[PDB]
Amino acid sequence: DNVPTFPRDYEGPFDVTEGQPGPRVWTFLAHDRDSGPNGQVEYSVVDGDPLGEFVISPVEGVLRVRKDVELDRETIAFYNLTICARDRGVPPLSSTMLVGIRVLDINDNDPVLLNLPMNVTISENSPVSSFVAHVLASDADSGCNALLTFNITAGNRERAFFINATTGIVTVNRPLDRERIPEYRLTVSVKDNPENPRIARKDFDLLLVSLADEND
Ligand SMILES: [Ca+2]
Ligand SMILES: [Ca+2]
Ligand SMILES: [Ca+2]
Ligand SMILES: [Ca+2]
Ligand SMILES: [Ca+2]
Ligand SMILES: [Ca+2]
Ligand SMILES: [K+]
Repeated sequence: DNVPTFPRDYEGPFDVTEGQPGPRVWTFLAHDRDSGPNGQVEYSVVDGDPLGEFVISPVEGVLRVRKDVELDRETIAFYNLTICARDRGVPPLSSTMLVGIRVLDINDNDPVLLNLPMNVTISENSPVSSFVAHVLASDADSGCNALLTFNITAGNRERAFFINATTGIVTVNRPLDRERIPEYRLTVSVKDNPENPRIARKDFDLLLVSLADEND
């Protein structure tokens, strides 16, 4: 009896995308040129799959995510599957290899504003470029799917404020007068920036800017 041997001890990474129902990954074969039962190789996933999401077809050697099962990067981002090939000799001989599965991200999580709504109070005489607020956000995705962009979508009368798209820092953009406009109800919007902007997700909320009185 000869042991069934795999070409490589590790093969990877194999890209599988989250949200994708039961996809094939790849075929994995052990070499074993014995006769009869000493060369009947059976395959199985023996470690690394704690939620039961994967299976290898016992004769063909095709690893897949199970039928009707979708992977999720936010619960598990990577898998190290131990594959076993065992013959039907006595004793049964066996070998194992490792398969790395990288779970590729989709944009399946909205950004969230962390510190809005907020009410800020500034001098009516605050000069252009003065600090108003620092808007903050998080996103559970990775890569471009969690890269966040800010902008003011409503209530920014006579272009009176500016927000840096990258940082989320709101500053004064024009001169202000309390006797013209005492209060600004700004709608600040944070969005992610996926490859395809048709699936971009957002969060909106109020930044209220109230001007304190001064001389004239
Ligand atoms: Ca064998
Ligand atoms: Ca997910
Ligand atoms: Ca996202
Ligand atoms: Ca995701
Ligand atoms: Ca004034
Ligand atoms: Ca005044
Ligand atoms: K929200």
